Amino acid sequence: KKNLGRIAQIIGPVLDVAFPPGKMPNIYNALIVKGRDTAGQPMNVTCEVQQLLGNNRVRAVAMSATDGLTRGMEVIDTGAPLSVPVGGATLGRIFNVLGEPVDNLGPVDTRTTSPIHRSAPAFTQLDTKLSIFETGIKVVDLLAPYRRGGKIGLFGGAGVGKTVLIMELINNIAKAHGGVSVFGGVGERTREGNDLYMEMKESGVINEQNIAESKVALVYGQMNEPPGARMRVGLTALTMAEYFRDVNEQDVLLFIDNIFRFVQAGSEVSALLGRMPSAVGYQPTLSTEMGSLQERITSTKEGSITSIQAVYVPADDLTDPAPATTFAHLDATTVLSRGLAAKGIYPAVDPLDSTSTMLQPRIVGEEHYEIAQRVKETLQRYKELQDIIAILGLDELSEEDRLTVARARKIERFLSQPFFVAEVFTGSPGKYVGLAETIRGFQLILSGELDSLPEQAFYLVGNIDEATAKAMNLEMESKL
Amino acid sequence: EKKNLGRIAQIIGPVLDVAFPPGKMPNIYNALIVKGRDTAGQPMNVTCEVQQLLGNNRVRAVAMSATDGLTRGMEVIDTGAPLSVPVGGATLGRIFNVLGEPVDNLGPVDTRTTSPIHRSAPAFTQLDTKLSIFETGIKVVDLLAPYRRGGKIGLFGGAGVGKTVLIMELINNIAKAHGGVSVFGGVGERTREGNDLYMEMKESGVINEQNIAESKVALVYGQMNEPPGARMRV
Amino acid sequence: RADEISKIIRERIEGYNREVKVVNTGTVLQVGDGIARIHGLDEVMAGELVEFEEGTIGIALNLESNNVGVVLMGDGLMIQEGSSVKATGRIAQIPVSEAYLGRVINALAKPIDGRGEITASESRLIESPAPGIMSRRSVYEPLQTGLIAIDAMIPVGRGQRELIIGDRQTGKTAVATDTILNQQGQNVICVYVAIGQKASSVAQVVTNFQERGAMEYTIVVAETADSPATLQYLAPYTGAALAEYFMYRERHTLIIYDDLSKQAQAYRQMSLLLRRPPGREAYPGDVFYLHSRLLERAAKLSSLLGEGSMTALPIVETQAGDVSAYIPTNVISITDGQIFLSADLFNAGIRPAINVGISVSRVGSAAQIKAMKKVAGKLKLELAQFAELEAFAQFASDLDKATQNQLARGQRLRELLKQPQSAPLTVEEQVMTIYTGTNGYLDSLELDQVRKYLVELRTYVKTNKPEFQEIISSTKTFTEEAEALLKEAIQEQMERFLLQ
Amino acid sequence: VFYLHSRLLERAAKLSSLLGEGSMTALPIVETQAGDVSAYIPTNVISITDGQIFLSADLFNAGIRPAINVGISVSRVGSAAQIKAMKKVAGKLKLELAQFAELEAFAQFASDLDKATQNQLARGQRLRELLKQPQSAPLTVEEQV
Amino acid sequence: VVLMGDGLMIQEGSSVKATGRIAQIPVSEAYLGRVINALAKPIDGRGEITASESRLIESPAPGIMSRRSVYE
Amino acid sequence: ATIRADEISKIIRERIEGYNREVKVVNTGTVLQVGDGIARIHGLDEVMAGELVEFEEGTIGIALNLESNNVG
Amino acid sequence: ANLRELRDRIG
Amino acid sequence: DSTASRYASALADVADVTGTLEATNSDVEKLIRIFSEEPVYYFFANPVISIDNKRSVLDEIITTSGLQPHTANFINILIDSERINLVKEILNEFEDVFNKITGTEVAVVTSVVKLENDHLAQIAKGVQKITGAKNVRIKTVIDPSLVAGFTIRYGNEGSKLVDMSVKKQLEEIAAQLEM
Ligand SMILES: Nc1ncnc2c1ncn2[C@@H]1O[C@H](COP(=O)(O)OP(=O)(O)OP(=O)(O)O)[C@@H](O)[C@H]1O
Ligand SMILES: Nc1ncnc2c1ncn2[C@@H]1O[C@H](COP(=O)(O)OP(=O)(O)O)[C@@H](O)[C@H]1O
Ligand SMILES: Nc1ncnc2c1ncn2[C@@H]1O[C@H](COP(=O)(O)OP(=O)(O)O)[C@@H](O)[C@H]1O
Repeated sequence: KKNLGRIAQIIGPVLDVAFPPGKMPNIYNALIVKGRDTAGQPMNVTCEVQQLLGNNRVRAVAMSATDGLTRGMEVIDTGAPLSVPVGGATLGRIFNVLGEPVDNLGPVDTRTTSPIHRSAPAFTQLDTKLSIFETGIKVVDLLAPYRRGGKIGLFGGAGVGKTVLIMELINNIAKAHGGVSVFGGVGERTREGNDLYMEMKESGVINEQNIAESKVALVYGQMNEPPGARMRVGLTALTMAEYFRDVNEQDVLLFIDNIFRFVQAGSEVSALLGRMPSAVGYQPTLSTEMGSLQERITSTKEGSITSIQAVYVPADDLTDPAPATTFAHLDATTVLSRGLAAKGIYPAVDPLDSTSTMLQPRIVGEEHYEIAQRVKETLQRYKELQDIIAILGLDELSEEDRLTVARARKIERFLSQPFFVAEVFTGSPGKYVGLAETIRGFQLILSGELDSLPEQAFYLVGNIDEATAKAMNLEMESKL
Repeated sequence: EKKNLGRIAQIIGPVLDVAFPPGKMPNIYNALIVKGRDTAGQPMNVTCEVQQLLGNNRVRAVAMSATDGLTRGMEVIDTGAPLSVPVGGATLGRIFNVLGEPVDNLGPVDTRTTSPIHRSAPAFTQLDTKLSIFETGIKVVDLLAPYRRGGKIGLFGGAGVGKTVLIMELINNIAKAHGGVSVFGGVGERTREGNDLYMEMKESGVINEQNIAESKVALVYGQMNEPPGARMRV
Repeated sequence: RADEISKIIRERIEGYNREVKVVNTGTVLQVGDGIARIHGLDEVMAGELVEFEEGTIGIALNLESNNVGVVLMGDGLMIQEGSSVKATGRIAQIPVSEAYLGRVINALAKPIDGRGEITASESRLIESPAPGIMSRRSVYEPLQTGLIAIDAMIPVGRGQRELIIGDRQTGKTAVATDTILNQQGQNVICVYVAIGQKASSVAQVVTNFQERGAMEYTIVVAETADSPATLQYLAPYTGAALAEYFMYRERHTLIIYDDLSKQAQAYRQMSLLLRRPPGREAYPGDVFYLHSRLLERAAKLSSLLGEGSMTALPIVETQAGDVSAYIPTNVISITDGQIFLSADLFNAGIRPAINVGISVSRVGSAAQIKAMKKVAGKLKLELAQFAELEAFAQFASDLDKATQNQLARGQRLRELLKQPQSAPLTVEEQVMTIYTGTNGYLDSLELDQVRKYLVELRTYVKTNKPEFQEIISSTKTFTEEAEALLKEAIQEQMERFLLQ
Repeated sequence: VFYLHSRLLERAAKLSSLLGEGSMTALPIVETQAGDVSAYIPTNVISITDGQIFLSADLFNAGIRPAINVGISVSRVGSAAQIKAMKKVAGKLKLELAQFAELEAFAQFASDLDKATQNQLARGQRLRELLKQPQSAPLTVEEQV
Repeated sequence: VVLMGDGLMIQEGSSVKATGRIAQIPVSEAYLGRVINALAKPIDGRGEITASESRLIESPAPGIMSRRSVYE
Repeated sequence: ATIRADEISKIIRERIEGYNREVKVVNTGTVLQVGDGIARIHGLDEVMAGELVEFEEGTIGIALNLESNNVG
Repeated sequence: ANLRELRDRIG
Repeated sequence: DSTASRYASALADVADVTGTLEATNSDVEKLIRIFSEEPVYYFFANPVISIDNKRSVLDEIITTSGLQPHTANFINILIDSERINLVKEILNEFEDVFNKITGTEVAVVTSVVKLENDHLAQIAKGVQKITGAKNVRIKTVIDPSLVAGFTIRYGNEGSKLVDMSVKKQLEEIAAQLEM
């Protein structure tokens, strides 16, 4: 506008714009670079001011690519912190880090916009309502009961789950939910984004006949996007959910893909922003960068946001800084073990690692709490007996430890479950298991009355009647 | 030592960079007291130690005290010598910090005799080639793990075992059997543990509280509350 | 409501006398990522509050030759690059008084609960020096934590710094809350410093405090994870300043620094952004100074300063069981003792998951009452023997009768170390529990019955024989008459429990 | 380097029916240094690609050739990249093969065995013998079925 | 500037002209059976490869809308 | 790169005093920046690498780093 | 995670 | 310090040892407008340009502008050792070290309207007694951004400040804000 600047340097995604002496943008403003397209045609590139450099220069990380961008281009200081369309104009439409539609439909109503940056809700406007919503999965219904209105987390490397898990949770809850849902795909794949979009159109959620009858708004910045877009797509989707929580006062269901990508994009740009390297290579502001976005996700006593987040654990290093600083922000964490994926206990949820704050007797019921405690103790005792078995012989074991090993292998098989969204992998139909049937099945198993069924009768079954039917079928195959 | 007066140029934590007149600046390992000011409104001086000459009439020191409330342009005094602590019979039964300032609130120790802490080792011809056995009067140590005179001994006991009673018995024994004297140096001394040790030393007769300078030990305390410069040179 | 505004305007126009004073001022050169390099503050001192043109307030930390690197206690979005930074001349005080009890405050001693405003007349510097050698005593008064496995094995005294170090989700915050709830009878002012926590976690903790009634003697300092690094680095020092006020006014205090590792990471963040040379894990070389300058404030005063004290319970979270990590080693070197929590013990059922074989307390039995040392001796000896023979538990049948007896004794002494969350035991209840278990008046029951029998027994004694509580409370010693009352109650409760 | 490899790999796509349904299939290759998935570039590319096929030097030496370390090698597309015949016959095979691998691991330190467990072991070993292939000697889809 | 052929004869002070051209390659048919060297230049010694289309070496990836689920 | 060791003001004063002349400081070097086992000496124009240099205190040195304007 | 699995193997 | 600081101090030293402080001040004030007007500054920068072509024009500028023979030597040395790209900073820095050597302070009077110079001499005398300036070079600017009166900025750059134009409404709004 009045604050017209000039590109001074271009170094990858970071570019610093030379502005007039007095007039300057603020930190986190949107700058618009009047670039040129691949052909002969003017193009636009949006940037975001990161820091003021002192000589009327400001560093800005670019949302788009900078290949094809010359020094000395005019730059328009919009004087705003990169607003985003919000409201019913977003439901059913795939969006972008800049709030522009990418689903090749009409434009979006810019009549109600919201800035991409914001402060967290105050301390007085927070909920203390300790609830539990049923997901249908045995291993998280009995071990880490997810909190309604809380922050849930999914940890694990590449190839263990968290994506099949988050799609199963979408399948199970996104239509059973009353309010709207919001998906933010941060730095994940595009093939998975297209697959999720087709499946949401199929499941009657997108409602392609008329879009405004839908209940989801997809925001997407994938691996191919520059580090400045993978770093702000999360705030875009979070703003779209803030509007549905605050202005519309409905329960929002906010699903996030890898929030590890939101942090590693910052770590990617941080060296070019001049910042000195922190521990093993992250930006010095890892904890605060995580904290701003996380504390913005909050049930604010007038509406609730249930947030389910996939957290990529790099190299299965659960003590890596990025997941380490996420653990403190989530309510019910859910660790996924590559050791269970290596044998097919999908969902490969680590039973002793996945903790939760709802698994308290006063919240969860004494029967549920005690059966969860007994399952966890049996699995821990089996894990501690592992090396006295693995070398010294399973036969010489005592009478109580043989029963422990048998029941723990049966429990390990029974924690697995076929998903509706994973029948392409398991080759079997999926099953929804309520909470009471889970409690009853595990109570049967560690009661001692299911000691006669084979171990493989408990593999990939929905409930305990399916376990007994599969046992009967196995006995029939073994006899004739 | 003289009108060698400097001015602070940098204050970045406990490391300061002082500017001096062009021809005159301290040597490395040389104390300089900073005639600082307290926010309460009284003069409060801070001792630092030259670590490196930075070039254009500029040295770099590390403060033996805290650096809160220090400004640039504060007057720095060169002392021409390394940190010189009081030494002798006046340092007996008394608790000192790294600067030799008594912190036991018994009063002032008379700095009649001050030796510099930064000094070369005894000469090769001044050494002693005799391998003598130190006599502690404790049967187990004298028998199975004898000590040296002029040699070093590593203590490898945890908590709760008779360690402090052991060092007190060693002090008492070297003072009574031989004409010996003891010097305890607490590097990173916990303050409450230092107070406990002082009280037990007074109680055990090691520090004669009725008549100081008949004590057998002089305590030097560089605590954890102190900057890493003091904790290093105590 | 009509003339009060006018009279307030009149008093506030007659208050000031239009005084003039020279201020130290400078201009912003560059601002970004919570730091500002400002040009001109020549008389500024290290650690002084500067106030920006837009209302943000920062601290002059590193005073270089060309500029003053300043960390912002806020967001530097509106700072202008040329705006005037005026130094305030002051070093980071907080207003302190007794009106903080029951309040929730941020690192600026300002309420975040919206219950009004603290009326505070005194003031105290956030970074205040620790008590010296001569203004201290030997820790002798016990600090009851309500956890029997703590008070018997790892006793904490008033004036002692005990480290709550463990892995994630092992029960560190739980131990801290049980101690704050157990301070109910005692006149111990409690301080809980929540550093980099989630706001709903602090909400749950403070509502739990208000529920159980531990909010009348507690103050909550909260700096959530959206705060600037400066506020999460300053918060434990304001907690320590408040507790120091109450300590020097002859009162006994307790302070819990929940996740001091978060304070270390915040300080590392601002140190890295001020371009300082890093160390191991990019921590500045004065992070030990950061932690030690804070922990040495926890003292037991000297009986001429008032016999007050401040017990510090810092919390340090290890990663992957690396106790040799940098910040854990620092705090282990600084603190008096350490209290280790194990995820294997937490999963195996034993809660609180205290690993007593590796937990130390350098204060020792001086942090116990005389009635507790007697029973704690036998508890220590028998638990040690059980730890020896634990590898022989799978071969128990083909062993000596004495060894089988010691194995069963240890395996049912482990059952009385278990304890539910937010249920701290009084010192007489845990003395009676240790006595029964260590003498073997529960060597007949089944392990699935020891805990229930002990609950019924403690209720039975507390209701039927208050003379035992009175003997242990007034005389603070395990009198033979208390032994007689306890044996009578054990016999009668064994009969009533075998009546089923 | 994540962005380096990601903007290169995301070009391999399956185009829509409006674009002609053209496709590019990518087969990246990453070498590991003594089997270090923890290494930076291995775990960088693993999270970018859809599936991964892990080859082991131990299986190679033991004669399992091709030396696919199934169990840690996955396919993110799954049975949708198979004909209906291969979906029918080899739909539940990876999970049962992993379960057999765990079972055969646990039966090494078992003295007495069931008959059903011995039969499951025998089936797993027959399948593991079937899994072998000479290099540049392929099977068609009907031979695979 | 990163040299694509590590020029030993680039002299300190010689001129550098700008092509105005983002990096591209001549891509067409008749590359089938050819061995090239990342500049789409023949290194198999059989001739030169005819090309007119000239795609870019840094083309963008297909979005969510222009993609189909992998089913063959 | 923006700063140097002989950047100190007295050397530049001497240089501005006379620009073009005949004789430089040939065997005479004035020490500056006494650091950590190193000393960046301005002068010693004809010095060799590996040269023994003698200080005023009496310390011996070896000319290791023969930079453009200072020898270290 | 290599150091932790080493620690666990030692245990 | 800095490169500009160390070079400007060297120029002030060589110009003070042989007293040309008025002559060297006039010469640096001429050089500041010479090296402004950015084509010639780019020309003495732009390291592709031959050093001989730089030095020819530099000697010709010495002739045409009548510079001192030691300031001409200073810019010859700035051409010799390639610190000529900082010459703008060095010339802007020379004034402060010149004021330090001549014991002069310089302090801005941002006012609203002009003054009858008697109270201005009063302010100059006050700011020279409180700072020890044997001859303060008091200055002023006519600025309508102020509200009522005047204020002084002395010290190093503007490091100290007493203000009575807007300070009174600032403290009034701060007092009624009571926060
Ligand atoms: N003594 C106990 N008995 C039963 N459950 C307990 C006990 N102590 C802790 N827990 C349970 O452990 C879970 C985690 O405890 P807590 O949050 O206190 O540990 P933490 O280490 O502070 O967690 P974080 O690692 O997130 O800081 C809680 O759900 C709590 O209910
Ligand atoms: N020679 C001894 N005879 C009797 N008791 C001893 C002897 N040595 C130590 N003790 C007892 O053992 C305890 C050891 O504590 P101490 O050695 O002071 O701990 P620390 O090793 O932490 O200094 C002391 O309380 C002391 O009473
Ligand atoms: N519930 C499940 N049932 C069967 N297979 C699964 C399940 N979850 C994950 N998988 C396997 O994991 C692979 C992909 O894992 P994914 O969910 O993409 O993990 P991530 O996103 O963490 O890399 C799939 O090809 C599938 O074989």
